[PDB]
Amino acid sequence: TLNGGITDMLTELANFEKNVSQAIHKYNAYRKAASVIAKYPHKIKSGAEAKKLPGVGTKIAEKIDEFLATGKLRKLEKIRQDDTSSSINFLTRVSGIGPSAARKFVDEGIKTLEDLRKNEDKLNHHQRIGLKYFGDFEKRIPREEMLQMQDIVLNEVKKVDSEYIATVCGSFRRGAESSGDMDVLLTHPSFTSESTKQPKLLHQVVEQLQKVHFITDTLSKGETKFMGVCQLPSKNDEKEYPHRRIDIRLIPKDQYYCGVLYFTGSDIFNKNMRAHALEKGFTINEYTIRPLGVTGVAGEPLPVDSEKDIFDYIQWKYREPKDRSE
DNA sequence: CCGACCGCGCATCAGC
DNA sequence: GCTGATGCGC
DNA sequence: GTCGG
Ligand SMILES: Nc1nc2c(ncn2[C@H]2C[C@H](O)[C@@H](COP(=O)(O)OP(=O)(O)O)O2)c(=O)[nH]1
Ligand SMILES: [Ca+2]
Ligand SMILES: [Ca+2]
Ligand SMILES: [Ca+2]
Ligand SMILES: [Cl-]
Ligand SMILES: [Cl-]
Ligand SMILES: [Cl-]
Ligand SMILES: [Cl-]
Ligand SMILES: [Cl-]
Ligand SMILES: [Cl-]
Ligand SMILES: [Cl-]
Ligand SMILES: [Cl-]
Ligand SMILES: [Cl-]
Ligand code: NA
Ligand code: NA
Ligand code: NA
Ligand code: NA
Repeated sequence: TLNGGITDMLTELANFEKNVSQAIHKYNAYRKAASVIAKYPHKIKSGAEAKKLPGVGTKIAEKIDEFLATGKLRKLEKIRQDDTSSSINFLTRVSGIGPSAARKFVDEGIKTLEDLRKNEDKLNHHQRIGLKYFGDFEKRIPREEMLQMQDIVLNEVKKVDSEYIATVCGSFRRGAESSGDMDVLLTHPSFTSESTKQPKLLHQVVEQLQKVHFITDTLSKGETKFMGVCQLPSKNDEKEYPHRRIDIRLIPKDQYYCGVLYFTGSDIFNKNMRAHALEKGFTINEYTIRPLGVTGVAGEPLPVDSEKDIFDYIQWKYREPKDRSE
């Protein structure tokens, strides 16, 4: 909230380029500019001041000078008044509708939540589920509920096999008072990078959580990534709990630390961390960190014993999850 | 004054 | 079936 | 849109 006006302004322009113009690199440019302004420890006074930061160029500095002088931005006033632009934006908020499908619907005259429910035969399984819980998925999750959900997941995993290990990540791990959804990192001695000694390791766990009626729906599912829906049990004659998005990612036991770093985030922290890695000569994904060659290829993975080891390779002071909250 | 931009899981489509 | 691309998501 | 090749 230090420079809250500017970073809100740029986040709004970022969404317009992603969802309407389908310019993903203009989207990423606006998120970078808003995120560096957010870490800047002063109240900004001019476009020429902001231009000194990396990722603010001539055009964004001219927009900050308009906003500080007038309290508004004209380009965002036209965007906000364009019906077609604003319909396309709203549609992408449904799980499973992106910019491509949102523009095709709007070109076909489908432009409200009522229009969607009337045209359910134009939607795939994913989009239909995202429409079903649309209001529920717009809601935050209090840390007190995340606590109960974690107790249920850890207890049932232990009943399947006591050698599984499950860890709640995402914004919860970063200490947030509320989260957007629940993210679970899972490992088992039988799935390593070297060998898969047992079948259906992820399937076995989804199944047990379905049979005690914790998981309620599947958006997508493979051998390592599950994307779906879940719900806490309610008491007699109390309002049910909102349904919630859940993601479970099975990672090889020996690559747990790269995996838990990716899964803890945030998204723009990850993006900035991997960009810095590149200018230091490495590449980071959720499995490994590797160095790059003169060709550009990645070499063999480097040993890792902790989250801190990865910050060390790229020469970063360690950051506890609560300070990765960009 | 043009050409790249973090990295990948799952579902589906074109050309073969 | 496969590549390689599009689309949507973490 | 920005930065760097
Ligand atoms: N490299 C990279 N990592 C990402 C990206 N999006 C998400 N991740 C990671 C960081 C997130 O904390 C984690 C879970 O996704 P999320 O639930 O949308 O984020 P969150 O609100 O819990 O932080 O996935 C992404 O776009 N790029
Ligand atoms: Ca998530
Ligand atoms: Ca989350
Ligand atoms: Ca995100
Ligand atoms: Cl772009
Ligand atoms: Cl307005
Ligand atoms: Cl009608
Ligand atoms: Cl809320
Ligand atoms: Cl389902
Ligand atoms: Cl399900
Ligand atoms: Cl798979
Ligand atoms: Cl890898
Ligand atoms: Cl670049
Ligand atoms: Na700059
Ligand atoms: Na309008
Ligand atoms: Na969406
Ligand atoms: Na992709």
